[PDB]
Amino acid sequence: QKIAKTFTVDVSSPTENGVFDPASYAKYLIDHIKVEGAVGNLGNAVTVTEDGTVVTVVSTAKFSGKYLKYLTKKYLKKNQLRDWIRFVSTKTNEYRLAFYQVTPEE
Amino acid sequence: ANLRTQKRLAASVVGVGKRKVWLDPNETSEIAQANSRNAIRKLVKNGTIVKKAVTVHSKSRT
Amino acid sequence: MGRYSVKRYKTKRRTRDLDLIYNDLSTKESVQKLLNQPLDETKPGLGQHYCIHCAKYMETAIALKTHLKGKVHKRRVKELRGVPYTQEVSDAAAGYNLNKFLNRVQEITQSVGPEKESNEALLKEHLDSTL
Amino acid sequence: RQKTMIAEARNRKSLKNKAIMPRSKLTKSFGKMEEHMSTLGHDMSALQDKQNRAARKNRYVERGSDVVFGDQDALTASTENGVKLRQTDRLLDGVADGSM
Amino acid sequence: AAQKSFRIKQKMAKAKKQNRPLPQWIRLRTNNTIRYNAKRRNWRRTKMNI
Amino acid sequence: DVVTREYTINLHKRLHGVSFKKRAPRAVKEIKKFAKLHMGTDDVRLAPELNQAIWKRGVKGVEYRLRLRISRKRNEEEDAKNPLFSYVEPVLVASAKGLQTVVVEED
RNA sequence: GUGAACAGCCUCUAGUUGAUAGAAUAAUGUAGAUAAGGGAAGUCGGCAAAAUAGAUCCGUAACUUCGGGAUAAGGAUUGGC
RNA sequence: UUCAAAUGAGAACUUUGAAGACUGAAGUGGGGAAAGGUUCCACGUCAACAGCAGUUGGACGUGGGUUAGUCGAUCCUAAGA
Ligand SMILES: [Mg+2]
Ligand SMILES: [Mg+2]
Ligand SMILES: [Mg+2]
Ligand SMILES: [Mg+2]
Ligand SMILES: [Mg+2]
Ligand SMILES: [Mg+2]
Ligand SMILES: [Mg+2]
Ligand SMILES: [Mg+2]
Ligand SMILES: [Mg+2]
Ligand SMILES: [Mg+2]
Ligand SMILES: [Zn+2]
Repeated sequence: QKIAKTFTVDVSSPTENGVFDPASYAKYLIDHIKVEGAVGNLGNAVTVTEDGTVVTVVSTAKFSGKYLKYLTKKYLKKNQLRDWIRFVSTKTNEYRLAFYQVTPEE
Repeated sequence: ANLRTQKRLAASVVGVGKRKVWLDPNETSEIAQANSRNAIRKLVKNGTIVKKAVTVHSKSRT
Repeated sequence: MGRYSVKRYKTKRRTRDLDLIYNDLSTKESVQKLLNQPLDETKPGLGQHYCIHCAKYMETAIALKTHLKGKVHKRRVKELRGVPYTQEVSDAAAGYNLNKFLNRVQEITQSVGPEKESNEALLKEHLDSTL
Repeated sequence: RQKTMIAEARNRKSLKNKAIMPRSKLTKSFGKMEEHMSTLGHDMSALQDKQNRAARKNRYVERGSDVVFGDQDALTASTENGVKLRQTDRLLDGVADGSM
Repeated sequence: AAQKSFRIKQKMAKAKKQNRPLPQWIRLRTNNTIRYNAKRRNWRRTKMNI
Repeated sequence: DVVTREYTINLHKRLHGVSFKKRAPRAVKEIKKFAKLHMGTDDVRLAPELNQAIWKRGVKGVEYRLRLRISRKRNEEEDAKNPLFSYVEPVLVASAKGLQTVVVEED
C-alpha cells in the first residue's frame, strides 16, 4: 500500500574532499522531487534530511533508486561535477558518491 | 605494431563484435605482448581493453 | 520554376480570380444567372452543377454534393470571406489613393458586405434544399 | 557561456554513429582534475594532499634485474626463421655454420 | 569437401609433405645442378585434379 | 619564433562550388594552406578535435566560418626537415561571426 | 519504423570502409535534369521522353462462349489537431 | 573518405585511437552442400606477385592445429547397375 521506503546517500568522500555541499544537495532534492507529476507536492509523503555525511529520503509515494540516481546526476551536471563524481549503490537502497579513477600526476 | 590478432581475441573474449572493442592507444607494447586469451582477459580486467556500449536505437518517437 | 508549379499555374491553365468571384457572389441577379444557365455541351454537366466559389463545373449533382462537403470548398470560402484585394489596396499600402481606398473599405463594410453574406446564405440553403 | 557549452557539447558528442565511452571504465589525470576544480572555485588542498600521498606511495626501487639487464637485450642468437628452441628448421638444419 | 574420403586425404597428406623448397645443404654438394624445386605446387596455381 | 594567434577562416568562399563528396577533405586542405600562409610553415598539423569540428555535419556540411587557434612552435626532433611547425586547434565559440585576429599570450 | 507488404527509404546486432591517386572545370561524350510561347509543325515511323499511377467514394459502353469486357471510359477526395 | 599517434629508410593504402559514411536481417551478418586442399593460426619476413603503393597479404620462409558408442559414413532399399 503505502509502506515507507528509506533511501540513503553517502556524500562523505566529495564532502571531505571539499567539492560538495550536502545541504545544497538535499535542498535540490526537496525542490525537485515530483509527486503525482508535480514538484512541491511532498505533503507528509517524501522527507529529505541530511546530517553532513548522509542524505536520507523517506518516501511513501512512488520513489525509486533510479529516480534518486537521475536527480543526483542532474544535480552533479548542474554543479559541473558529472565528469568526476558518480553515484553508485553499495547495498540495496544504500548509495554513495565516489570519484572516478584518477592517476597521480607526480 | 600489429594489433589485429589482439583486437580479434578481445572481441571473442568479451563476447561482442570487433566494432565494440576499445584498445588503449597508449598501452601499445602491453597489448602487443598479449598472445593469449588469458592475457587478454587480464588486460580487460585492468582497463587497457574496454567494452563499448551499444549504439542507441531509441523508441521515443515510435 | 519547378515542374509542378509550371504545369499547374501555366498561363493557358488559369482559373477565375478571387475578385471576379466576389463580384459574381455580390448580387442576387448574378447568383441567379450563374445558377440558371442554358444547356451547353462545352461545359461539364451541360453547364449545370456549377460551384460559384470554386468557379468550377461538376458532372453530377452527387459530385457537387461531395465537393460541397469537403475542405477544398471550405478553403475557397474562407479565402473569399475577406476583402477582394483590388489594386486600390496595393496603392494604399504604398500610400497612394488612400482616400479612395478608405471609401472602398467603408462601402465594402456597409453595403456590399452584408448583402453578399445574405446571398451566400441563400445560395447555401438553396443548394441544401435542392441537393 | 550557455551558447559556448552548447557548441562544446555538440563537438564532443557523436551519438548517432556510436555511444560515449563510460566514465566508470575510463581514467583521467590529476592535472586536469585540479584545473577543472580550480575553474569551479573549490579548495584543492585535500585533493592535492591525496595526490601527493598516492605519488609518494608509488615508489620505484632499482632491482638486480634493473642493474644487470636494464641496458642490455637479446642474450640469445635470433634465428633466421623465427623458430623456437626445439622447433625444426627444414631449410637450414643441414648447414651448421652461418658462413655456409 | 569437409567430408572427404581417406584416399583423397592420403593424397592430400602426400602433397602437403612434398610442398617445400630445396634443403640448403643440397646446394653445397659436389657437382650439384639442382638449383630449385622444379615441381613445387601451390594451391592457387596448379590443381591436383583429385 | 614561437607565437599563438586566433583567426577566423571563411570556408564558405573557399568551398563555393566544390563537389559534395569532396567538401570536408577540401576544407582540411584549405585550413592547411591557410596555416601555411599565416605562419610560413610547410609543416601544419591539425588537431583531431579540429577534424571532428570540420566533419561534424557529414561530408558536405562544413561550416561557413571556423574559429582556429594556430600555434607556431619548435620542431624538437633532431631529424626535422624544418625547424618550426604549425599546430591548429578548434576554438568552440558561441558564434564564429564578428571575430578579429588576436594574439594569445603563451603562458 | 513507414507502409498491404520479405517493395523502396532510414536505423539496431554483426560486418565493411575494399576498387591507383592529386590538381583543374575547355570542347565532344556517358549518365541524370530543367525550360518562355506553340504543341508532333520533327521523323520512314510520336523513336525517346512526358503525362498516368496508392487508397476511398460516385459512375462505367459496344460486344460476349453470359464466365467476362472492367481498374473499361469519365468524375470527387486525401495533411495536422 | 578525413585527423593524430605508433612502426619503419620510406606510409593516401600497415596498426591503434579520433571522425564521417555504408551493407540494412531476400545483409557487405552467422552456418553449411558441391568443389578446393592447408588457403586456417602463430612466428619470421619482401627479391617476385597483389595492372599505383606497401612496413600489409589468401604472397615467401619455418612450424602448430582437425580428439565422437550418441554428428555422419558404415546398415536399408529407390530409379537403376
Ligand atoms: Mg558547380
Ligand atoms: Mg516548353
Ligand atoms: Mg509530319
Ligand atoms: Mg517535314
Ligand atoms: Mg476496351
Ligand atoms: Mg543505410
Ligand atoms: Mg565455416
Ligand atoms: Mg591468414
Ligand atoms: Mg603494383
Ligand atoms: Mg605460408
Ligand atoms: Zn466549391
